[PDB]
Amino acid sequence: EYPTVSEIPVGEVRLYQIADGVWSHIATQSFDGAVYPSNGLIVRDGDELLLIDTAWGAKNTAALLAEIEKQIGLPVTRAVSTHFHDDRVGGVDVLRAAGVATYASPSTRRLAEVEGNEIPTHSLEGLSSSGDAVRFGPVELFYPGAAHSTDNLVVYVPSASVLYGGCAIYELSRTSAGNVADADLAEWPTSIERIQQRYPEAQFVIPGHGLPGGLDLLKHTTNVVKAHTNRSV
Ligand SMILES: C[C@H](CS)C(=O)N1CCC[C@@H]1C(=O)O
Ligand SMILES: [Zn+2]
Ligand SMILES: [Zn+2]
Ligand SMILES: [Zn+2]
Repeated sequence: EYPTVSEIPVGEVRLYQIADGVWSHIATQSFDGAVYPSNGLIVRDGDELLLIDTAWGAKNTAALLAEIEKQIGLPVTRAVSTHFHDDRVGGVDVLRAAGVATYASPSTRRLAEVEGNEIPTHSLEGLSSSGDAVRFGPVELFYPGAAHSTDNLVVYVPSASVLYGGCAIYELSRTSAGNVADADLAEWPTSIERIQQRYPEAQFVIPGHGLPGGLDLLKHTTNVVKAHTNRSV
């Protein structure tokens, strides 16, 4: 029942209810002739919504806000981008123009600036050291260490036992490394273990791209990352 890339035309966004007060949002983008899905999260924050990640671009993110307005009907007041890439910050300007307070760690903001990407307005303190966690309303933000990127954050919704891994966690169907241009391959397995150690009770694990699963996604990602690490030249 989870929306797949073939079921979402580019420019459209689907919402998927994971648990009470927790949705993922699913959008698509074309890249090199293939179409990829991308996930973010929406978490009910009292009578407001906390958004995790843009929908990968300005058009998709406008569609995301319209879909939230139609389906949930609560204001998006804050958004957190979990790393500096365009599937996470692309659309920040759309969110900002709609009155959403946009947040990212100083690490993400610095890297987004270097990359020429959109830059969330607010800085999330307290996440600069591997293993750092901070509360952000109905979620915990966790910096597990460098993995898919040096700044990647994961997001845990304690009320729903939902772990949003972002692009540091691969879906099961991905059996070879994705975009690792900004990755810390040497640290990625250790960073994943930090996620496992902090959230062993997680019941739903949402990858940055593709189908949700359980904590099995963590060891799966480690296996794929290690296989890529050992690629023979
Ligand atoms: C824009 C995102 C950032 S994780 C990205 O690098 N991806 C995911 C796979 C396809 C696309 C790319 O390779 O550009
Ligand atoms: Zn990325
Ligand atoms: Zn990604
Ligand atoms: Zn696997």
